[PDB]
Amino acid sequence: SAGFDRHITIFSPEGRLYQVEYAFKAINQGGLTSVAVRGKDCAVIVTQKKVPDKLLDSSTVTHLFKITENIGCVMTGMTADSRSQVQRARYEAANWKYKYGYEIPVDMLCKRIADISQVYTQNAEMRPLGCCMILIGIDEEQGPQVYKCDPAGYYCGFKATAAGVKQTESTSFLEKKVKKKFDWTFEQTVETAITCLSTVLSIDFKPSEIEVGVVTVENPKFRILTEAEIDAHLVALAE
Amino acid sequence: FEMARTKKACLIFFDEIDAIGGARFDDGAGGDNEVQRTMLELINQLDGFDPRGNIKVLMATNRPDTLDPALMRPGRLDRKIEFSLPDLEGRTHIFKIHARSMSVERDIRFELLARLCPNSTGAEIRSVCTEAGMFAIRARRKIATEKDFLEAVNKVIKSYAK
Amino acid sequence: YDRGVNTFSPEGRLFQVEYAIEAIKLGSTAIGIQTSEGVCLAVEKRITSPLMEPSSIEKIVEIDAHIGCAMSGLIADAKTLIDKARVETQNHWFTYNETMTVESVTQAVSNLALQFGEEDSRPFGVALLFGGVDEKGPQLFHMDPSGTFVQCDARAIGSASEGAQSSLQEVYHKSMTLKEAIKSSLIILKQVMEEKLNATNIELATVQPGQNFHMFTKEELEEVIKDI
Amino acid sequence: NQYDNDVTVWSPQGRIHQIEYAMEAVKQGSATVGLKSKTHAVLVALKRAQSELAAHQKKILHVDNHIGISIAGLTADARLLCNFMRQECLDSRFVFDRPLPVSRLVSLIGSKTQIPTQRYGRRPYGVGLLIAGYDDMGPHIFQTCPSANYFDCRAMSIGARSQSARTYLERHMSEFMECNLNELVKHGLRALRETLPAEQDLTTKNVSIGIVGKDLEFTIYDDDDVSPFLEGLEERPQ
Amino acid sequence: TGYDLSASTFSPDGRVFQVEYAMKAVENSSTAIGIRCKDGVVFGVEKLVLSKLYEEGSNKRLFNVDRHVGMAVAGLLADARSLADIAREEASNFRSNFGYNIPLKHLADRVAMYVHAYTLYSAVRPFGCSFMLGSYSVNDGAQLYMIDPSGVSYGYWGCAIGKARQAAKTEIEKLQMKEMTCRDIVKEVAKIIYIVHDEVKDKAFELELSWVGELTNGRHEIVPKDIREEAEKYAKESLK
Amino acid sequence: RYDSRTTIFSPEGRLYQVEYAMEAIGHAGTCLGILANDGVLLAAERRNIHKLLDEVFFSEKIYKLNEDMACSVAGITSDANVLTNELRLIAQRYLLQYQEPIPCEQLVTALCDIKQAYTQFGGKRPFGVSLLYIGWDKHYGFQLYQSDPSGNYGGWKATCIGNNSAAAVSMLKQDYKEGEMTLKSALALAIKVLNKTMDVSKLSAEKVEIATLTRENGKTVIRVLKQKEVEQLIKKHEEEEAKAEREK
Amino acid sequence: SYDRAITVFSPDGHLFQVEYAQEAVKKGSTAVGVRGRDIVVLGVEKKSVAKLQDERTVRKICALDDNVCMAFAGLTADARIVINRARVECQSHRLTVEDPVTVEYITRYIASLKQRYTQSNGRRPFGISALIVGFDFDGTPRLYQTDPSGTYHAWKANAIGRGAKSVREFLEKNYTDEAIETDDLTIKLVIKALLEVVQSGGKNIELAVMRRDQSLKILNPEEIEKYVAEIEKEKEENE
Amino acid sequence: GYSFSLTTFSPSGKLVQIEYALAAVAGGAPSVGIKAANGVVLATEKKQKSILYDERSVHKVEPITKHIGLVYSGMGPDYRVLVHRARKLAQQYYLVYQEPIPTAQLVQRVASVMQEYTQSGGVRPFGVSLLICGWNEGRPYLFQSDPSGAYFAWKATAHGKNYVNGKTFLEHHYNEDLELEDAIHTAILTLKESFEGQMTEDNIEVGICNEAGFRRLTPTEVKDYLAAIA
Amino acid sequence: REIQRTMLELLNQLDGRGDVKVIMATNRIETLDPALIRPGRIDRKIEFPLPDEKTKKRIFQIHTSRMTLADDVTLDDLIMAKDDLSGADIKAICTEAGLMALRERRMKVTNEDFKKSKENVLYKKQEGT
Repeated sequence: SAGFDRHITIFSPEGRLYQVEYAFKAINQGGLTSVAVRGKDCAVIVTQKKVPDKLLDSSTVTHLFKITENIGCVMTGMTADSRSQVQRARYEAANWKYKYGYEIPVDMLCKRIADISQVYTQNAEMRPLGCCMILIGIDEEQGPQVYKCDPAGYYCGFKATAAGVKQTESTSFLEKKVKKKFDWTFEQTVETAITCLSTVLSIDFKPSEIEVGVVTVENPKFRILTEAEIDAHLVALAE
Repeated sequence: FEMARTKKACLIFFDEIDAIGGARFDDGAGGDNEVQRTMLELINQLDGFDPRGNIKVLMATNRPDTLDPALMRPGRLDRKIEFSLPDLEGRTHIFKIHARSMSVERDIRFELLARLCPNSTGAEIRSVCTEAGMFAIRARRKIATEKDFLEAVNKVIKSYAK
Repeated sequence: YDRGVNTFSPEGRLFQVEYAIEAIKLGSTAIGIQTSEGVCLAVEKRITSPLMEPSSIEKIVEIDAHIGCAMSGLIADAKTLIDKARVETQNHWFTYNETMTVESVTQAVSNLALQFGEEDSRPFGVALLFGGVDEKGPQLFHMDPSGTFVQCDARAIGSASEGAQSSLQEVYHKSMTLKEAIKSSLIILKQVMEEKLNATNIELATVQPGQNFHMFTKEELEEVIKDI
Repeated sequence: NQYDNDVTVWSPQGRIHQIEYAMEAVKQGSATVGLKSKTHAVLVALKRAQSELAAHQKKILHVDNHIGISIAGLTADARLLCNFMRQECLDSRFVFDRPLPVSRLVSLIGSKTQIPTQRYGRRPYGVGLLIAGYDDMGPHIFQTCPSANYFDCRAMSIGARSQSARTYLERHMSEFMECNLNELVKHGLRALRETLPAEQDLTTKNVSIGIVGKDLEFTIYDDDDVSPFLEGLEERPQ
Repeated sequence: TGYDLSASTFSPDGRVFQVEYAMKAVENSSTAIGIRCKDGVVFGVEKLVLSKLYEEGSNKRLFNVDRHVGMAVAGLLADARSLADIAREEASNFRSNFGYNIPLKHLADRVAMYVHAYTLYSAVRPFGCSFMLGSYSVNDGAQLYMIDPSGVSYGYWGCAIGKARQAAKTEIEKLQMKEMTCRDIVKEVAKIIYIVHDEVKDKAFELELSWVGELTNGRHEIVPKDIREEAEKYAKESLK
Repeated sequence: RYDSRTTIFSPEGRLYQVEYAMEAIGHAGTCLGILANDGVLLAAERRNIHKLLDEVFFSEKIYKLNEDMACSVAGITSDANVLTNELRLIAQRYLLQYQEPIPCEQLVTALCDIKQAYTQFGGKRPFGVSLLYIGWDKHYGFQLYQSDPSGNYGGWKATCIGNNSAAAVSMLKQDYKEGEMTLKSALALAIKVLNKTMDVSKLSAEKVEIATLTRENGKTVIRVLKQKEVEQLIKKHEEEEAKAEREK
Repeated sequence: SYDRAITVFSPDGHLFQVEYAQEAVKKGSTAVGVRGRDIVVLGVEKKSVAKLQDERTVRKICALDDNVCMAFAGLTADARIVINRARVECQSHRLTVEDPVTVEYITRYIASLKQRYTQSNGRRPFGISALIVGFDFDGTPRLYQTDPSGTYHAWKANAIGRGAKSVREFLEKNYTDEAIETDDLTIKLVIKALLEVVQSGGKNIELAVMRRDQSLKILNPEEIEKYVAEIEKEKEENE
Repeated sequence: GYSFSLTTFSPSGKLVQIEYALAAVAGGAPSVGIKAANGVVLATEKKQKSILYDERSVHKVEPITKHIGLVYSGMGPDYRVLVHRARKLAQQYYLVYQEPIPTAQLVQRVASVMQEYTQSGGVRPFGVSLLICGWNEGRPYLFQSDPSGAYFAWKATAHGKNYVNGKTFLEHHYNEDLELEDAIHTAILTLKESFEGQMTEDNIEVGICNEAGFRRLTPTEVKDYLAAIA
Repeated sequence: REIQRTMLELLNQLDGRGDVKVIMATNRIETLDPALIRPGRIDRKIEFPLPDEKTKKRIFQIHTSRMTLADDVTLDDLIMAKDDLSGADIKAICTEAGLMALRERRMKVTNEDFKKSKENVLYKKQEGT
């Protein structure tokens, strides 16, 4: 068991994901939680912005990162790995518009991040960025799209997803809720995201302890909510 | 120590005190670990100039760098002494001593034999004297000679240093 | 402890340089002596088999007409440094159009030796003595494998280095004639190399300000070989 | 103990003990001193002997006509750094014809000393450097260490048997600043005399000095050049 | 422990130990605090003076080699000297490439990029130092950021790093950092540094201050409170 | 523990990693070049005979490296696949440069040089391929060669590598035909060796690969045998043993 | 330090890992070489061709140039690589450079090559010793021993391989002050030295001669019986 | 132990590290492929390991060329990276050699790309085994490529989880005279044999190389066999 | 690492002389540290060459003294050609030849038994370069 995981290049006797799951445990060491939902024409990301201390400039402590104005991102895990990978996605999108020019789908962007992570995995030089992204975007007549990528090089499109400390139980609540054909309206999407976080956070939703972002066909500009807007959308569950 | 004090005062001496007076090695994580159980019972139950009964004690080892400062400090040691390879006067005097240790043609130029030896020990001097004895034996000669001493010295000086 | 030179001892010493210091002893005895009359060098020629070419053990060598070298250690790594010392004189010829001092040859060989710890190869197991009659007069210099260098009025390297050095400290001063320095060196050499002296196990060379020529004082030095 | 390796590895305590091993490698014997005044800066390094037929080794180098240094060990990295300082001064004269000030030169040397400490494939520096200089701002004494730090000092001393010298310098820092050249070198040599072994008195054959000032380049003095500075030395009372 | 020796190896659980040892290295370092004001930032840093060999003042830890970038550091000092050059570069690089001053958030990103990247590769290790950005610009006022050698970095009203990282928080929160002028923030920072281990153990001690704001044209000056000593005497006011 | 790295002198002075590369053949597929003069052949046995193997390769142990030179391989499949095409690249380069077909011996030495180089440098692994060579050249004509992963080589009149090489060399000593090494006598030897060296009983010919080379039409030809003709050859072996039966 | 690596000294200055070259050479073939009155003569034994095997491809001696060749005791792959280096080196140097090639020059080059391959990690120094004999060095033939360590020397007569043990004494037992006269006594002393080989009868004892002016000449099987009979008769008459 | 490097031998004259990647392949999801007179079938079972997954967006059958189909067993990231590399090799070959690449040449060159990692300790192999299929000159082709850089030609094969079961099942039904729709029936049969739990056409995907090109099957077309499959 | 302390114990038992005589022996003498084989204290260094001709005759005769020889094999061909073999190899040859005669029920040992005995035995040593 031991020894066969001290370098990323080493395959286990069973060919298992030792160092990959070590990176995932490092992600869990970044003790925050995030959730994302998709809908008929809307998609929402949200992160557990548990206020670390009052001395931090709350505007800067974001884990939501607008990489391109149509592309929304929510991150979980290592802090500086988060920074590096978000910057890498920014540079990938900039290059995509530099050489091809046309829009980069969330599909293609998260796939590029994923196979770059795989390139990290294939070489002993590079430690894969111990952080997971959920990306959201708009594509042709498909409504919004939500995809997830992570240090394994995994890459999947989701109707809903989650990550972080409450990853398993948040995904369980999703699989309890999204497991039905229903009217997933924008108000319903806000309801689903806030209920997903409210079933795992156990603390009542003050306007300042989370970050909410959204991408919707009706307004393809990716958004990040402020405290007042957070409350003005939590009233959808205060009802 | 108890059986020595049952004697009418006694003198006790230890050799390779490095292997005994050497301090704790935790990072070994086991192995031939009996040292760690025994050695302090020398070092810490040992007495010095003040706490010592009617007993005289002497230590020795070829490697002092590893010894526990507890042995180095008092209550264990009252003096430390250093030696080297026998000097030219020393090497001459060793052969002077060993001229008693055999029957030889006692007209030897030990003064030159000690110089034909470069930097060398004194145990090898004893070995060389017995090696001149070997020279007599292989020749079946009833007495040793200066040529036996010369080529017995060269036995080390040439073949141990060629 | 001592896998590489990237780290020192818990005392701060490298566990490599002193290894070169005793590796000095894997070769035969060697002597260098500076006098106001010049510089002389000597090495024991003790053969493996006399039917080897007896000059092929080139442990006493000329670097140029005014400069010579002696070595202690393995001949292989010594060859590189000796070749460096020889080629720098021709580099001076082709660049400055004049001769090169033994001090700067010493400095260049020192910087070539000082490469294994600050590249970006490996330590050299040889100690070198140069004797020159250069633009600054007679000049004997010594390098250990560490890449440092020091002026020496005399010096001893190789097997039985330190005994010869200590005994020579009784019979030396800065400015005698090189001939009596040769005699005093030989009366100690006779006991340092093996037992007895001849071309199979002795070799010596010298250079003088009155002789910027023929450092290879061999087989014409025969008289002082039989003076002792 | 596993954590005694490449400067890339931190010990669990949060330290790189190999740098401390280089620092202790610096502390291995005879004394060196450095100290400056309003008018001048001075460094001294005793040339250690080897035998009665081998020469004392020089330990003082000249960098530029306003700066010089002093070196402790087998000079593996010390002399290379001295040559780099010389080339940097040459580049300063190539760009603006000026001997660049001491402190802003030593800052780059500190950065260079730090550079290996982050990466593999390069041992840490095994020498400590003393520096005496003067510039368009004033005279300065600097010193650098394997820990890549640089210090502007009124006095400094690296090696062993020098804690007495360090204490004398700590006592007469009250004087070092206002002294002239001669008084400053007298103070340094008094600190050195505080380092005398039991069986010895200071000899010309080993004492070697480097001196710089507001009206003097960095220059090196030996034997009978040191003696005009050795006069005025502390006596031997009890 | 164990899966420790390289920064490119994730621990089986938790986070990289090669970085936690740099974290613990920062713990032995001398304290440094930073507080913003209306038009700029102020820093207060404590440092030993070794012994009387020291020239009564030397090798200070504050630096100012930029138009608007103010910096404080803690941890291993030589790594901090090597690290400040990254910001010195990036500011001028952005200003020349795009024609205007870089936003401080982007600077805090692109300076800590190198620090974290030296953890990704087993050949190297991150800088063993934390740093403290504080600057002022026309379109966003005055801002202040912490960067930790692990690469953790965020904006702040005021913060403290060193051998006193936790206690000084209670001293920071009692200042109206949004309103109070840098002239008075200098004195407040001086007395706060004096309160939290002035010379309790490191008795051979010296204190240094910072003053960067638009009244200083956004530039950083090492405010000389050795003269007129009003911050010095105001700090000594708190001793009893 | 001197085998822990590729480039290590043992106190025996032996490089145990190269010796391990030698040992790797101890489980490789068998292939032989029988004693053949006026022609030359290489034959081998197949490990992968299975009900669903497609065998669209048409050759997986014998490999034709040039229009007049062929090779047979035992060892690492991937190293074999890269080395057999390195052979073709060497032939193409030599033809482009000299405008002449490469000699067999020079080709063997050149490729063994690459193998030796890979055995010499750290951070590198020897190609786990041992292999036999046949071809015609202006220097000697038909030749038979053997080469090790270490870069060692030898010229042979008959040889075999892989599993059960001891029995093959023993019967090659037994059925030796020095000088009269005509190709059809080599086929007669093959008929028995294919059933003998193979650990099988009552060998089926489809597990066997056979190829030959001869100056039949002046411009040199290389031939490969299909299932039916090898079955007829094995039938001739069967009737040889079924007439030796008269004394069994 | 220990013998686990070449590039570090033993705590007594030894280089055990390098010094293994002696038994590295010793377990190869057996060869002897001399320079006669003018003509150098070399001999090899220990072929032991296994019936279908040949010594033709074994090539213990290869002629590099019309005035230089060597003998290759040690592993055969490294011997062939040394063939391809030295032969092409001397050929190109003579064909292109203003100066000709000599056996001294090729010995220098091989010594430098082996020393340089000792000068680095991850590069195995060649495990072969060799007798390199040349016809031209200012017109005079001579002989050299070369060793994996990069050391080289000149000899009047030497032996390499498993015969390097006894012949060191054997030569000193019978080498006259007279350099072995003409080719008669030169080949006779070659046969005497090679008598330490298995049977000394010429059954697998072969030799070659280079006359200091003409290229390597082979004592081919149609004639080597004459030299074998000469050696046998000389050993029989002196009994 | 010797698996800590890929460029050193075990005493058995083996390379331990490669069979570990093969074990990872064995842990991969099942894949199966067979040939019939009309073309070649490749198929793989897909799971909504979480129902959250976008079913129709992600795929495992991938077209290298419009006459070459490819499916895999093993890990997804390495698989996708090697598929992009294989495409960037195959289309380059089509451009340079003035010919649509033969299936055997494509398999060999992808195997060489795989072999590239079988030397030096700085890189690791892909943990993926590929089933490759094609149509060339009216003739169907099927191949397997493995992490070792080795490759094989199969008339019918299956690998991944329960791979030996797939082998035995194919031996129970395969004949070289199959017609491609009954070939689809046997392919979905072995896919249903391989996986546990209820199965539908959305949890299965198939690619077909007809002599009229390669194409992936639509869930609408997969429904033609999902119902009335025994 | 007790082997070095045992080495010091060995030199102590040798010198510290008395009646007991102490033999050392091995084939791999070329590796030994001069601290162990120190000439001047270690008295004699005896050597066996490879068994010469007359030695080998005596060894083959003694090792064949028990089995029923036949005049078709005078052991000369097995004995006098070269640096053939050691005495233990001779003993092994005789034993295997006896077994060889046993399996063929030849309770009269013949030349061919010894011939294949050599043919089998001589291959049982490892290779070189």
